[PDB]
This record gives sequence, structure tokens and C-alpha cells, in this order.
Amino acid sequence: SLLTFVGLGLWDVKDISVKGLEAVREADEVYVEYYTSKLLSSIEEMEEFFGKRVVELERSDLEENSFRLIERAKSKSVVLLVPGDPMVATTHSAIKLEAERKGVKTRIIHGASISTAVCGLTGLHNYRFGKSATVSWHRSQTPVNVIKANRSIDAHTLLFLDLHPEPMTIGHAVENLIAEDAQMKDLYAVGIARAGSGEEVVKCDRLENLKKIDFGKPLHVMVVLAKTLHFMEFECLREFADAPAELERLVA
Amino acid sequence: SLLTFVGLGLWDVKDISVKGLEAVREADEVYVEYYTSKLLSSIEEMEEFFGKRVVELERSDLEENSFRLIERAKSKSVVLLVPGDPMVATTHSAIKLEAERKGVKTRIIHGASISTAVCGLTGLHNYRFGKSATVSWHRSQTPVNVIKANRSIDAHTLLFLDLHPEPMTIGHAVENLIAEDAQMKDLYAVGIARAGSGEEVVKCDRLENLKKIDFGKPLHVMVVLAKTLHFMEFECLREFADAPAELERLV
Repeated sequence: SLLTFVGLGLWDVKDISVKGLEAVREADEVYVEYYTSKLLSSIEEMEEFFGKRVVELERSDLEENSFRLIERAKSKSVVLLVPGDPMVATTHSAIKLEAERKGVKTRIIHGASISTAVCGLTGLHNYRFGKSATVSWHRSQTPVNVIKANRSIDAHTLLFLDLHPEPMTIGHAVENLIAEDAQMKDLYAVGIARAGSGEEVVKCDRLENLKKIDFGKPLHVMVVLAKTLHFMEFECLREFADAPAELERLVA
Repeated sequence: SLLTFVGLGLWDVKDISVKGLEAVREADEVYVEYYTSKLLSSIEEMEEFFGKRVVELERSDLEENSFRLIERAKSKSVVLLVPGDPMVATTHSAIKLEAERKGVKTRIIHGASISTAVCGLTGLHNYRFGKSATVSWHRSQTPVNVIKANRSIDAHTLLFLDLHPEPMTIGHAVENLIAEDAQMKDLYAVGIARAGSGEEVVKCDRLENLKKIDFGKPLHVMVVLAKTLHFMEFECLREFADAPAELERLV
């Protein structure tokens, strides 16, 4: 009896850890969810890589009907594959909670997550990131409030974009932020497309200027910069994200 | 030719991605550093898993003398292994910048990071974490100021503890914070030992009370809680971190 949460990493089947791959091969039953995020890989591709069957679970199986998955783990060794690192999405912590409360032992096999990837692709300092927010298809005052609060303590803001029913692009998120608060248009930001693919599109400029960029296909994430930049951060954005020269005004 | 940064993940040799392992096998030269963090495995145990020699680099090789590693990568396929993810420290982005300026192609194979593993072990919401800080063995007002700035926006604080010359434990970190600002003693915090080991020691209590816990050997990390908690965070801290009932006052 066991429920193991296994991170898939960011892009394809080889992003799983060796420990994770071993856990999936050892598992009695293997499930996957593509609600909290998604990978390039399809379920057949995963099946050929693992050499065993993989069953896709939907949103209801992770929320209201989470008891079903947990019931399977009362008599078998079950694996739930999640894009990225398990528990970055709050959903998983609730599943784990329910499971432990029902006496089912859990285990988490960690994966690489998008925040991390954004730091290596941009050169922004991970310790400088403040709270994150999700820009939803439905208007909200939340992303703007989080950005302002983070700027108040000189911290960056990682923005995740809506995935459902269709993935939102950086262009739509810029529009959304500016509609909510006109002052967002001149804040410097970085758009990142397909983080983890190795063929990312990364561009830093004033927010409104990111609508001019062809970010390619989703998934997309954005970063709104802090009030200031460390000189190393400035140098890295200039080299990795094609930032304009006037970004140096953020360096104190 | 190629300079690939590869995260090792959190605890042992199998924490590396399958892509990371293939990159190490395809590389001409493989280097590792235990300066930014470290895993349980020794250099010899990595060499056994990769089936090839792995050369350990020191701080000077990663900082002022990084041009040496970059020169190797101009004619060979080079891998630099780093505990956790390679760019969660700030050390490594400087190497990447220097390499790209010299026209050397770089690639990053991401790994699991502590910065995200604490959420799975505690039930704290990742989106509520604010800026992180490192508690150094020497006195500094930095960690306390970061904690305070994060609580001003109602955010959690991840605290990394000094690794040199030896790794700092939660007990010493508590002493340090309370010496810097006595009010730190009553703030709720979570001590986490050996995150990623699967055998972690996790405990949530007022800061001063964490000195009562036997967290065992390093490495240790801590979280200082935000001003309030979501009800689900409280529920998870009570089930996973043996939090005291009085923590519900933060809900």
C-alpha cells in the first residue's frame, strides 16, 4: 500500500528522475494528470518509454473524487505522475493530506519546476523572487496586487498563465494586466516560451513592448521585474533575453 | 563546443534526470562542485553511477578562474554537475554569461530544487513564498530584514543555512536569529532536515521551541511563516509537521 507522487519535470519523457523512472517501473498502477500543467509528451510516448500502461486522470479525480485514487493505494503501490515538481500546485498537498489521514503512506519523488527553469534561462536571482500569481482568462485584481506588493519589497514576480480551457499567451496576459492597471504597461518584464524545451524564446522589455514579440506556441510564463536589478541580473538579461540598453537604469 | 549545466537533484545519485544522465554519458569531461550545496553521495559514488571519472571543482574554479572551464568547453563536450538545480545559486549564471559571450554554446538540464521540495513536505503553498535568505554563521541583519519584508506582504520565508566551513544546523540558526532580533523567538517557523532523503525530520513551532528538536545531521533548511495561513496550510502543518494547536490563530 503506497501512493507515490512523481515529478515529470518540464518537457519530455527523459525529464523524470532516474529514481522516478524506477518507481514507475516498480509500481502496480501508474496514473498521470495534465491539469496542473502539461508536457510535450503524449500518453503513448510515456507508455513506450516506461514499458507499461499509463492512465490519464482528470481534474475531478484530483479534487472532489480524490478518494478514488486513494482507494486504489490502500491495496497496491500506486504512482501519480505530475508535470514539474509535485506539490508546487496546491492540489497535490490536499491529496496527500487525505491519503495520510486515511492511513495510506505517501512518498514524493521530486521534479524540476518552472521557477527554477526561469532563473537559469534569464539570469534573474532566485532569492529575489517574491510571491507568484496566475493570470486568469477571467479578469482579476490579484495579479496586479501581487506584482505591486512584490515591488514594494524589491522582489520579482513570476506569473503563471491560465491553461484552461486553452493556454493563454504572453500577448493576452500583457493586455489583461494593462486593462487592470494602466501603470503596468511601462514596467519591465520578461516573456519566456516553452521553458525546459531547450529552444525557448526569452525576451525582456517594457511590458507593453512584449506584444511585438512572436513567442511561438504555449506554454508561456512571464516575470515582472523588481524595482531594481543586481548588475549580474542586468548583464544576464542583456545577453540571454535581448534586453534593451536602458534596462541598466534599474541597476542602482 | 558545449558547456552543459546539469542539476543533480536533492539527495542521491538517482535524483538526476534521465536526460541529465545521458548528458553526462555523452560528455567528454565531467565536473562537479559541492560549494553551493551537497548531496549525500560522495564523489566516488557519483563516479560509480556515471561509470567515469568526475572532477571536483572548488570555489576559485567557479568564480575568478571560470575562464578555465570555459576554455575546455571550446573544444570538448563539457558537463558541470551541480547539487539541486544549477542556477538556483547565482554562482552559475555568471559562468553561463561568460561562456555565451565567448561564443560557447551552453545548455541547462534542470534538476529538483530545495526551494520547491519544502512545499511537498509541509503543505505550504508555493505561491505564498517571498524572497529567500541565507543565515550565515557570521552576524548579519539580512535574514531578519528579509523575514520582516516578506511578512509585510504576508509571505513565507525560505531560509538556507550556511554550508561553510561546516553546515549550520537548525539549532544554531535559531540562536543566530534570536540574537539578531529577540522578537524572532515567538514567530512560527518550520525546521526541515534532509529534504529529499525521504526520511526527513519536519517540525513546526515557535522559533525558540525548535531548539528542543533533534533534527539529526545536516543539511537543514527552515521556513519562517507568513503573518497568516490559508486553512489548508494549517491543516497540512498539523498533519505533516506536528504543529501545535495554537497555530490555528494564524488562519
